[PDB]
Amino acid sequence: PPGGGEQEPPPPPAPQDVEMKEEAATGGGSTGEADGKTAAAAAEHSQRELDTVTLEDIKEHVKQLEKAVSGKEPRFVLRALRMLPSTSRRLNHYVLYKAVQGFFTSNNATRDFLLPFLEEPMDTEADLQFRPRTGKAASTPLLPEVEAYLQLLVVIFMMNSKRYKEAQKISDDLMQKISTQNRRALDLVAAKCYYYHARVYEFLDKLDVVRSFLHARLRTATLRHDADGQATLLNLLLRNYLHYSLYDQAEKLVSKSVFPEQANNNEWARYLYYTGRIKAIQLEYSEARRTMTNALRKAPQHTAVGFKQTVHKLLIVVELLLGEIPDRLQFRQPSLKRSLMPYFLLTQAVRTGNLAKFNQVLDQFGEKFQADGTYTLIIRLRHNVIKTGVRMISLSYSRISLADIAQKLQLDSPEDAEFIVAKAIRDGVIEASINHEKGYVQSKEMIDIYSTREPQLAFHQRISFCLDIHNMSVKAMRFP
Amino acid sequence: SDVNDDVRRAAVESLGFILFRTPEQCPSVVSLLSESYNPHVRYGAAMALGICCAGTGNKEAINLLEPMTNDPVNYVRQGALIASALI
Amino acid sequence: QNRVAEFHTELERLPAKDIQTNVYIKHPVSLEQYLMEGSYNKVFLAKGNIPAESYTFFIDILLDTIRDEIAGCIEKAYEKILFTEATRILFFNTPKKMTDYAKKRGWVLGPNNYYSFASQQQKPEDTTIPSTELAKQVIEYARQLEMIV
Amino acid sequence: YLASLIRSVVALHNLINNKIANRDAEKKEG
Amino acid sequence: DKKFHGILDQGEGVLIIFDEPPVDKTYEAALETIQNMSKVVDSLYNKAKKLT
Amino acid sequence: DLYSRYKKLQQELEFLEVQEEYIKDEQKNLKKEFLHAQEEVKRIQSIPLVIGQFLEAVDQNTAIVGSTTGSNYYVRILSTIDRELLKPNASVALHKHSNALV
Amino acid sequence: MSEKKQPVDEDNWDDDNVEDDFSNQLRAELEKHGYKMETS
Amino acid sequence: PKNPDLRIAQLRFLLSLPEHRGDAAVRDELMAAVRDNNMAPYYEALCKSLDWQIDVDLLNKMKKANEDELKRLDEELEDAEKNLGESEIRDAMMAKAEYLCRIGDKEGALTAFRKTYDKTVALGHRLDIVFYLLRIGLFYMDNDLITRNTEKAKSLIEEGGDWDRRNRLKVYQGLYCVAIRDFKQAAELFLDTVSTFTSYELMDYKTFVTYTVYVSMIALERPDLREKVIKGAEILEVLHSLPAVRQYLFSLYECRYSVFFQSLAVVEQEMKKDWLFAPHYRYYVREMRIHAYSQLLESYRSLTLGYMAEAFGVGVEFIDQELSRFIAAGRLHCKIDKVNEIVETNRPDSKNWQYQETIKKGDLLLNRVQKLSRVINM
Repeated sequence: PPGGGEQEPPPPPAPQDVEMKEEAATGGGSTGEADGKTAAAAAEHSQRELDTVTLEDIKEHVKQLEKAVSGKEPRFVLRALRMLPSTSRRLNHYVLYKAVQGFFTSNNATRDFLLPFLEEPMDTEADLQFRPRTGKAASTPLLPEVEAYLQLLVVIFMMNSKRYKEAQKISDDLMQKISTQNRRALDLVAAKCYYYHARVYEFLDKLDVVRSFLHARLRTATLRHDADGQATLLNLLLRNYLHYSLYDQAEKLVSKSVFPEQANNNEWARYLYYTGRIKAIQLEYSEARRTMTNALRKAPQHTAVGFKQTVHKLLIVVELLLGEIPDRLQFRQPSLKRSLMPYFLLTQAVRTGNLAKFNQVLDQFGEKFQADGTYTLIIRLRHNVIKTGVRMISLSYSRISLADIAQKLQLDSPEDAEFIVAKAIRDGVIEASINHEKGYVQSKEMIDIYSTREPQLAFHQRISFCLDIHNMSVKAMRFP
Repeated sequence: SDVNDDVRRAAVESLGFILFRTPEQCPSVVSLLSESYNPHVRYGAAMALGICCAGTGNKEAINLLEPMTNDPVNYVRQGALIASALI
Repeated sequence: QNRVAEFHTELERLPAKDIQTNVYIKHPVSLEQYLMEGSYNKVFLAKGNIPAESYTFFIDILLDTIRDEIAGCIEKAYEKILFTEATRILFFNTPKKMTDYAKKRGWVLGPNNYYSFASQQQKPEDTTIPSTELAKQVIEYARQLEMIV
Repeated sequence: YLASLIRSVVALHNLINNKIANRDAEKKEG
Repeated sequence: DKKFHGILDQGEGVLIIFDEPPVDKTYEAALETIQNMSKVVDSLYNKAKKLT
Repeated sequence: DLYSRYKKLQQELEFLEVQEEYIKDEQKNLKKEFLHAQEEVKRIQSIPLVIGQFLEAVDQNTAIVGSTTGSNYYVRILSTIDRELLKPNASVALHKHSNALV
Repeated sequence: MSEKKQPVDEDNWDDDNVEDDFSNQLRAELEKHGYKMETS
Repeated sequence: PKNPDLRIAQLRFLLSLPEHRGDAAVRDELMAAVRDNNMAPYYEALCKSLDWQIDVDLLNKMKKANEDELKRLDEELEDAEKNLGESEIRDAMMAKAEYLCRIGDKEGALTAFRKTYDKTVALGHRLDIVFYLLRIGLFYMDNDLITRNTEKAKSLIEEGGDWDRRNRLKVYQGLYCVAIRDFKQAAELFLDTVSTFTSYELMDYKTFVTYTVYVSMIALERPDLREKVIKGAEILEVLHSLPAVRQYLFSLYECRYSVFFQSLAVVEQEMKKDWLFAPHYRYYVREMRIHAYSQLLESYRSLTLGYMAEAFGVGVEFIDQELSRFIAAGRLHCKIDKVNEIVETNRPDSKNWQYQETIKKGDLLLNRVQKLSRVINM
């Protein structure tokens, strides 16, 4: 109270006021946009959505006593909002419940009164007109309820709030859908509770009823129009099944649904991450890394968040299985410090022709290799180490014999050197030929590529792609 | 596509003869054709806006004909006065 | 059945039974390792070492899917090799297999010398012949340059 | 390289200006 | 010292005289424009980064 | 009302499509007069004419120039000529009849 | 802008390229590099 | 005060980092320690070399009573004599500050610098302070404050000075040598050697010649290189004074490769006796070797190693493995054969090489306009 109690009066009043005004003028701005000119594609819906993910998750994590976030439920309990006198009477109430909670205290939350704060604000003459107002006021309790992390009769209050939200979600999507379409926010709101619906089960058990319902929402969506609902719902079905260390790879293979067509530059970044994992595990490496790159290079506007850490951690692994490897520690991070050392020690022993240091590093760093989430390195690297030597020699020597390459590759067998190169030519490591007469192994002959119909075909890729960059960028801008 | 001004007038004067039943479409096409580069396309759009809407207080056709009568060219001022009297 | 993609994607269910113990999964994953290293000898030396019964119909197809790939690798721009090269590329000292390959395919033993036909290409390209598709590409450029304003 | 580069970046610069011009009137209409 | 246009063989002791393409000015002037185009795309990048 | 709206959404769709074709149709054909205008300004300025001198500038698209035959004139300029080129009394080009800046 | 997926997350100036090329190839460069002439 | 101070920086560096080299560096710097009143910046050189020695309190009371005699002077000056700007107060303040750089540590100097910098309205005084920042910033190799004051000097001071800046031409390249910029900026502004007197502004001149000759063989292959290093005169005489360096130049130029290794081995072994050779002794060696192979493999398409076995040096398997590392490094566009014994190269005939460049830069820009395209349009 002398030190800590004096800095108790400053935090409520103005953040109580200025956070309340911004969501009011947006919700009033969304309502007029819902009533007239539903073309709200470049409207304030997404930027308010980008506020709630960022600010309201870092501004507050507790239910904010002195009635700051805890006062939102006794404020919004008496809300009807049907007619023009009825709205003006409620606008009289909006002023009065802020003025009372600003001056004095009204109704306090003691981390247990979650059922009175969710059923009576849902009730009391509430209508199905102001749909984002209702969906926001149910989604905003879900954040401090999880961020409290007390786990004392809390899961059921999470669960009932989700089911009520889903009941309000189905009541929107089926009855009176005439020009409201709140799917642009409801997808993430569904995604946020499902992250909590996964995590709460992940504290205790698996999750499968969440996915059967997620099929059912995917069954009741995807017939209307793809409006970035199906995109995120495809990922939420996909993330758990990859997280399960059993199967469901073939379910994603037959999943003929790759057409989200837009992602707000948010989903397609991480959508291209997951399908890169699956093309990598299905031994299709060339298409994997080029879209693993396309995911990483898309959105670097992130200050050490972790998926950027994870795509970069995998991309260097699929590069090592191909054979080439550029620098990776050039953008060092305080989070990269515990991840830059094992892979750099890994790519050191791979590119060199050593084995005992390689096994020592493999024995030392296997605990991290399991904690990262790839196990196939144990089988796919011993092909790489034995082919790194033959690729470097075939790149260097134009014509090396088998008896020399057998002694150079510490092999002690001059009989399988024909078999290694025959595996190397078949697998596409290098284009050579074995003259099986005394052991002549030749290489390429011609270097002319220029007047031999190479350049035009790449050039036809450059023209057709950039005019498509052009015309899409033409249509995307002349909106007025 | 045609180049004689007479058929270019008579084509865009025919808008009112074909759309007089629905007045919610005549100011949609005239408001752009009454701002062409030549006066003739601007002129016949002014006569079409008058003969489409018969006697209804529109307040949009009035709003479109106000820069039409405010023009340097004499006859496109004329038909704007004609169309304003017709509405 | 030559499903190497299905081979690895199955290997996700076992947490720690692959390295620690359980030869019944350790024996196929050591076998796949030996196909990726390049030691055909270590395949058939390990063919006479089975934990449970013999895995006979498995190693018969495993013999079958190797020897045709070896035969598919050799039917190339090579012309003739003696019996000793087919004693190094293939195996056993005069089995019915060389008679099996003689009746089915060629590899006909003459004066201690086989004969493999050349399976290369001889296509006499001119490549100014696909000049229509090039003019097609030039026109569709100026189509896409114009025609939308 | 004249079509695919020079015509492309102009359309991108034309995209920047109108989307700024679209959002400036949109934030200041009311 | 570029006073002569040729090449030598040590394996065969064979002097070989060849020639060069005189034309290089088309591609050289072309690749410099790529540097100019690269910086303006960088200059649109940080502009679009700073303000949407 | 559920049947009455559905034809109305067809009629608004059909009325839109004849428009958006036509404005693509007009703007394709509007370029020809714009190409005539570029050719006109091109051949208006490449003809034998007299050389005068810049004297003063009034404002945008009008200036004060005089000939080398005396008798100071007052004409308009062209919008092609870069405006950051006539601070001093520099030599300019003048038509015979329009006597304007060329 | 966090994206709800985070499991977990000096000495030189820039010398990776030489070290990716040459890490340990007897950098004293005298004892075999200068001393071949006794061997031949 | 900061005149014999680069030598001290070597003797600190020569004694500290190699431990085998500890015989004479402790002999001459200990004499430099007990002289010059160097009483702040020697604790590490005493903690990293020896245990301790009592001369410490003797010098502490002398530097303190001198500083106090210097402290009582300029306070009486500013209490009796009222002149500001650049006055008797000012050259008292820099004489304190130079006493701080010579005797004390950097921290009291830099706060006396920023104090006396705001009491400057001329430009030569402001040039003098930035001369002092850069001199001490090289002494403690600080790559932080050099990023500021140089930009402060060139933009705000050097618009009125005239040929006072060749010294700061030389200090920039000196930072570029201890940095990685040893390629084309380093040799370009080392090309003018029109100062030989050695001062506060100019270090040892022979060592300046050896630096500008070692770096002028990496910038430029032979684009009439010989006009600037052989047809020059003032560089030529001082390398005519030095037989080792002059032998190294003619071996590279006239293609005497046999002695070239012997000259290169002497240099790299001598390179260890330096204070700024750290990004050199793993880089300068291999860069010259790959430059020596570049001009030798030029003009020979079917070179054999049987000519390399006696004309170039000795050995066969050593040259083979070194070429096999260098091709697999990614450079030296050639191919090697073993059993025909023909190092058969593949040089692109100036049309492939134009095409190889244009296909990289176009892909790098198409990536750059893709990545820009996805940031925009939501």
